[PDB]
Amino acid sequence: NEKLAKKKIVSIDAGRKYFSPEQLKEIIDKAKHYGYTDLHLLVGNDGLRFMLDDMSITANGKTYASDDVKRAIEKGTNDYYNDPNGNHLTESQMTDLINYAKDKGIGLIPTVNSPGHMDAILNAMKELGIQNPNFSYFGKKSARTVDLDNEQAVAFTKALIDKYAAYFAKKTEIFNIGLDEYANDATDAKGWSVLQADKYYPNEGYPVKGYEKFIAYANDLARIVKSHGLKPMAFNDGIYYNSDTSFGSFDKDIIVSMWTGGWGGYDVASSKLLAEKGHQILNTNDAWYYVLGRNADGQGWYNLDQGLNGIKNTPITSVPKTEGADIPIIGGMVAAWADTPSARYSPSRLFKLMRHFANANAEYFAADYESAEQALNEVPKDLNRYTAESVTAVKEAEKAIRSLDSNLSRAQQDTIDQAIAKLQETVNNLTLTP
Amino acid sequence: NEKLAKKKIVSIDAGRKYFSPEQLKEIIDKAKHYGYTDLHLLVGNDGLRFMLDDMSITANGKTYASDDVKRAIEKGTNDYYNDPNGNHLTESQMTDLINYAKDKGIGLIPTVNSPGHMDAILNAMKELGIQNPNFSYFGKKSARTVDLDNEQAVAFTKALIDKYAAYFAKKTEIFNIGLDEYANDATDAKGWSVLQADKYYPNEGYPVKGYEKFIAYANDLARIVKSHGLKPMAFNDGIYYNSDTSFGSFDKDIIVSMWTGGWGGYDVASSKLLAEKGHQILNTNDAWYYVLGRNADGQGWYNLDQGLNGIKNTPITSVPKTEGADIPIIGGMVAAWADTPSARYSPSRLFKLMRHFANANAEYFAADYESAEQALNEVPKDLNRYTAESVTAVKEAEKAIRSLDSNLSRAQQDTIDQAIAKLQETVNNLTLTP
Ligand SMILES: C[C@H]1N[C@@H]2[C@@H](O)[C@H](O)[C@@H](CO)O[C@@H]2S1
Ligand SMILES: C[C@H]1N[C@@H]2[C@@H](O)[C@H](O)[C@@H](CO)O[C@@H]2S1
Ligand SMILES: [Mg+2]
Ligand SMILES: [Mg+2]
Ligand SMILES: [Mg+2]
Ligand SMILES: [Mg+2]
Ligand SMILES: [Mg+2]
Ligand SMILES: [Mg+2]
Repeated sequence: NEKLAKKKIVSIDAGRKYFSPEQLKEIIDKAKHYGYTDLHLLVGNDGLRFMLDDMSITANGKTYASDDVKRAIEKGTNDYYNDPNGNHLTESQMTDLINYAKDKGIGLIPTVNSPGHMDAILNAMKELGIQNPNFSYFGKKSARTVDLDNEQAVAFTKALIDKYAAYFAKKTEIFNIGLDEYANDATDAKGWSVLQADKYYPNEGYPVKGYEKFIAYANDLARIVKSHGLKPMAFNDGIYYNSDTSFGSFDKDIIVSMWTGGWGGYDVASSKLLAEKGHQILNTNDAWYYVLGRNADGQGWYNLDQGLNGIKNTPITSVPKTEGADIPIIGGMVAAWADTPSARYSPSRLFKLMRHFANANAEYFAADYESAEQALNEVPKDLNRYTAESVTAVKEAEKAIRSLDSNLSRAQQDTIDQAIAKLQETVNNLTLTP
Repeated sequence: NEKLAKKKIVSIDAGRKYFSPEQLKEIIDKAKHYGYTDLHLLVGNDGLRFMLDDMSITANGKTYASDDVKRAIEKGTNDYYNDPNGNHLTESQMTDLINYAKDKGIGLIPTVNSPGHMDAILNAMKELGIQNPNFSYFGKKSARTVDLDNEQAVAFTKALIDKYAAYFAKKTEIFNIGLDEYANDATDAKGWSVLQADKYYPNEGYPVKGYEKFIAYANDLARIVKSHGLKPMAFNDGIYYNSDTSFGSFDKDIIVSMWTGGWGGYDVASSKLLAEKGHQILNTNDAWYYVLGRNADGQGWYNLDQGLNGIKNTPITSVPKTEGADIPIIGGMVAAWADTPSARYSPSRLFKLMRHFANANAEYFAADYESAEQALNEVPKDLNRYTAESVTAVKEAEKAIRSLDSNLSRAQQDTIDQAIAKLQETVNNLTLTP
């Protein structure tokens, strides 16, 4: 019961790269087939590729008109990557997609990323006429990150998240506000250290109250998300960066998507510390990542062979940076990313990744009852014309399928498959009365 | 088309007095029958008689626990009026009620009143330990009205409205924040004048920035309601009281429920001014009111005979205080109130009020197709055994009912009724083949 109760999630970066409703439905179908519970769909992640019917934003003592906001966002996304396959999902398409998934027992968790990975929102704010929304670091301007000192940019971003959270309310359960990799371009992947620096190295030009403002921003977004009955989620790397609790406290209702244990000079809080601070954790281990188009060994970081190795060697229970502690999880999430969004999306490769993750952690993933359900639909309804002996065999075989535990794991698939094979054999053995 | 497109609403004061799900369903059934579009259900109006499953409130740097909030509210409501029939509707009952109404094409519009008519919320705040939440006027303490200078009381109230608005989001369209009759007890029905007084009569002890704070409070509640995709509505009397626009501006997205033209020394803005300021208006004329238990002439203000006279003499298009202007309306609302909540609720009297309002404005109210639908269900399906002539008559008569305009008004009911009578006659005249 405890293993199957976990969430098993596939993540798709539909922020950087367009995915059609048709493609996303296929992913949902495989998710259901392999025993997953949720699709985690990034729609704001560098690009912004989801448009509400009403995009009007009220911030800064005014309202930015819906059609201007839409034009600004479409243009801003194209400035990031003008995808020949499409620009954005519409509200009708998203509503239908979420419905389609819900009918299959699959949840959807959106991401609209900020204050990093928000290239298109920054572009859009500039198109609307908001001044200098981007963060800069000693004359290097970030293309991806808002400046938390810019009240008008921050107000516009919060109102945009409020608008999206209102749409997702009641049809979803978790909203991922992101928070990963602050100003990774402008600071050469040292953004958290930069935000914390002035406290410890004053009078050197580091951003004043940088990290303090970041905590308040994270907490303000968590408040917005909670106000719509949704659980806020965020990536781990900026949450108590350098294990430093002295700047303030993150909202404990933020679920942590634990994706990285950090690296040389990128010293993240342990999952131990985060659990201790009262955060639930979704294991989003980068061991399992696939960046689209990096399709074999040698083709770069998070190539498909690397991801498949990570899946084979790092079980769903193995969370980044535990400090040897036993870290409880709400589930595991395998992620496909579109860092090079002009890469060809290969459904077979994504499905291979998804299948391997399910197979490697088979006790966690739901079994497939689809074919048992269909076999039951295909049984002849009326058996009177057949011999009593042969009829009994079919009725007992149907009864046996219907009696199967409805909570079997993928590890126990053969129990279901044997029961189907038995029914089919009895049906084949029906003998007409002489 | 324009008349039938209007909202036709019955209002029920289930704040002061308990109404069961069963009773409210009967009211919905009559509403549908008479051609109404909506039930306007006050649930916070002196008493507070609707409890969410999670009532935890975060305000004032803390959280008031759900069970403590529930206990505080139940007790606070009982302190206002301990109704032997019941205390509150639960979340499950409300969800079911709204569903029941939606299946009948009837919307539900809740009211949770503040900053007046909030006796039970004030009591509840005191039970939780919030200090001095009530407004006072020269040593007379209001039992019904929060003090807008009390930041902790105001913060708790706003968070309570946010919690209710979140529940009603997506299953309703309008949320009535009330705003009527500020401190009517403590000021002898002069509360708006008291809030405005200090601006014009300084150094006399009147509440400093009273009305300015009221505008900001109204606007803050409207912002909260809009954030959940709902349209905020409020009663007219405190909106530009004394036609004074100099204190600030009310949110134009507040629909005005225009209920009173005012009276001696109670000088409200005209509906002309409110329409000019950009507010849509729901005609809630007090001409049509019935206070439960005031059942005949001589039994007090808003007695049933008075209400029935008001219905006969004041059409749905006649809005209070027009200044002779032509005032557009979104619809009309007939209201039953429970000022003396120990009064016996008489469904027949409420239905008489509802019926008279529909009959007096018959071109506005939808016709009843229920009996036509049932007559069609009762037609014999198989007619082969009957003579060709008699069969043709039935088929033509069925076709005629099915061809009726689906947007007839109550004024045109006889067209539907004649078509039913014709079908029934043809069915009676079916003649078996010899
Ligand atoms: C939390 C996420 N942040 C980064 C994401 O933007 C990249 O696409 C991914 C693959 O390069 O790596 C990390 S995971
Ligand atoms: C807006 C509403 N405020 C008052 C309401 O509290 C009373 O029950 C009703 C009947 O006495 O009269 C007015 S209507
Ligand atoms: Mg809309
Ligand atoms: Mg650019
Ligand atoms: Mg909401
Ligand atoms: Mg709940
Ligand atoms: Mg009392
Ligand atoms: Mg809000």
